[PDB]
Amino acid sequence: LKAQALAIETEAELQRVQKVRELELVYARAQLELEVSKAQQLAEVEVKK
Amino acid sequence: QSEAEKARKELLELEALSMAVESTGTAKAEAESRAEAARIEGEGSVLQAK
Repeated sequence: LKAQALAIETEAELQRVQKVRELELVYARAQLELEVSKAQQLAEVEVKK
Repeated sequence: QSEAEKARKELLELEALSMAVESTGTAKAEAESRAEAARIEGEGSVLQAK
């Protein structure tokens, strides 16, 4: 019976952690895109100066 | 005293049987009550988990 209750709570926890880490990955990718845009535009205006 | 010991042997056999019955009944009753409480708690824990 302890095995069955562990199976239920494990399945719920793993679905939660999967959804959380998926959206965290998407938002970290968007932060990466904004960061590299910042770096290349400041580098370009430095080179032109 | 020899005749008294001849009958006292059978008295001690019957007392051995009675002590066996009493001891195994007490232990069986307590253990089965604990197992029943544990089974109800386990099924309740399954439902709580869901």
